[PDB]
Amino acid sequence: ADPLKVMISGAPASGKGTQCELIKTKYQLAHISAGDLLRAEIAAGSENGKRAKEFMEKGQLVPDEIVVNMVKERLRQPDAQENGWLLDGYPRSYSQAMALETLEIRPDTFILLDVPDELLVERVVGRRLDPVTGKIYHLKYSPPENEEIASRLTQRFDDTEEKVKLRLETYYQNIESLLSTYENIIVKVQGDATVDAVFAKIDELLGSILEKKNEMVSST
Amino acid sequence: ADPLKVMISGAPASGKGTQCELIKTKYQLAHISAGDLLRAEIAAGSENGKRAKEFMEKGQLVPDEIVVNMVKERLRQPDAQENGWLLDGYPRSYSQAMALETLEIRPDTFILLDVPDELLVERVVGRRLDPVTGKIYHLKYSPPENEEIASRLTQRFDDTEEKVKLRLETYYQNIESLLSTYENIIVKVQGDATVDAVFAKIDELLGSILEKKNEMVSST
Ligand SMILES: Nc1ncnc2c1ncn2[C@@H]1O[C@H](COP(=O)(O)OP(=O)(O)OP(=O)(O)OP(=O)(O)OP(=O)(O)OC[C@H]2O[C@@H](n3cnc4c(N)ncnc43)[C@H](O)[C@@H]2O)[C@@H](O)[C@H]1O
Ligand SMILES: Nc1ncnc2c1ncn2[C@@H]1O[C@H](COP(=O)(O)OP(=O)(O)OP(=O)(O)OP(=O)(O)OP(=O)(O)OC[C@H]2O[C@@H](n3cnc4c(N)ncnc43)[C@H](O)[C@@H]2O)[C@@H](O)[C@H]1O
Repeated sequence: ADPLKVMISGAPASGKGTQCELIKTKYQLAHISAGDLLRAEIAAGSENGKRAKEFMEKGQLVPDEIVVNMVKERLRQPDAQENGWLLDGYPRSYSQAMALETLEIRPDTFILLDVPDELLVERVVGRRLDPVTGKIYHLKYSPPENEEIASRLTQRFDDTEEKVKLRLETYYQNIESLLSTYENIIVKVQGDATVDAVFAKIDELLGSILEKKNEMVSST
Repeated sequence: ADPLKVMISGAPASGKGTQCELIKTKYQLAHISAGDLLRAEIAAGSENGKRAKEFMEKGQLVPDEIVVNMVKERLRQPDAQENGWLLDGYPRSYSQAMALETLEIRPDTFILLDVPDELLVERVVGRRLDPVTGKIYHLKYSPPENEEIASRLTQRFDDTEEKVKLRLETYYQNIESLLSTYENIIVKVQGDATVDAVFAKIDELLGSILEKKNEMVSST
């Protein structure tokens, strides 16, 4: 509808979660995230959680019945319809993408983070997470702000160096169908650069899209 | 009582979980484990779990009301009283140790794993865990048996290189009171050696203790 609606995706450890924080904090959008929702169910320890976890341990995609409608109902909440939605890690397969088209849910732009596979490994092996806040960190690039935060940092069960090669396969194998799907409003953004350097680009993009929509609104 | 009852402890990543598997499988004892029980409650996602986790994230000791009786009731089960019990990671403080003495619960021997702090770090940074089985692994020493097991290995949220220094403090600071407590039947076992090399020692120890107890049984 008229509120801004974005959709982001990319290979694992490219900067999806990191960028979304910046976008969210400024634009005030409702940040949805297929990855986080999955982990939340696991955290709660439900049957869906202990089911989903299995696929995530082998680097597999969690089956549609869990994901598709879990996302569905999050979009039904008011904030997403009034302020705007920001998808993250969805869709990830033809069927998933198609599910949304049948409900007339199409974004304004599709941002893909392009990162060379050679980089990824070291990005993930140093990634940390502060549970009390939710802020992403990295021991070298973007380290903790020398606070007690350093003592409360943790890591995901699936950030094993060798897991990466596996999660890469599932990735590019499926994105071929995605690009095909009416998502051709794809804006490829180079990820091999400063966290600030990348954001600036995504900001400028969203900024102009606001002008476009607003121009028609001001039909004089 | 007459069934064998052991109690093991040591600094983090010394080999407590690893050895217990060998002991358990051979001697047929009921293996209790304060660490595992805590993680199980978190896995289940209860109020106790989300409470306990906090302390475990900063490398703190979980408060007595959660631990003390959680262990209490596990010892009440039949198998522990009929076959024998094998404590692991308990007690860890004066109060905890004392709780057991008030119920006439005393072990046969107290095995302490002596490992030089200089080693520990690399032991923990390469530790993996197969969820489907519960077998401990390490990427270099005792690697996975070249099976699909390699694809389903995970890691704990608290195996951060820098966390180690913290968990070391809490450790030796409290063991001073433990040694003091009537636990002087301490058998120090050098941990800087092959997994088989260490086990052999623990086996021979338990083996003789069986002879001792059995001798009196055969009062001729
Ligand atoms: N739709 C769906 N269908 C089915 N199953 C689904 C599903 N969605 C999820 N799942 C499943 O759930 C599992 C987990 O998925 P998910 O948790 O979504 O993981 P992922 O997609 O693999 O991605 P990450 O979250 O690891 O990476 P990121 O790109 O967001 O990186 P970040 O910004 O943190 O950054 C990573 C690191 O790089 C850093 N960093 C960021 N930008 C830069 C930069 N420019 N330079 C240097 N460092 C940087 C950070 O500090 C950090 O250290 C999957 O395995 C799958 O099973
Ligand atoms: N009573 C209590 N009161 C309050 N709070 C409590 C509590 N009990 C627990 N908690 C809390 O819960 C948290 C977690 O505690 P807990 O989970 O109990 O952890 P821990 O005591 O720090 O010990 P680990 O399980 O890490 O080590 P381990 O010595 O068993 O090592 P392993 O044999 O796997 O081996 C480690 C690695 O070394 C390997 N390895 C084994 N032997 C050798 C060898 N000889 N040579 C080479 N590699 C070896 C393995 O392959 C593996 O890679 C604590 O932080 C605390 O908050």
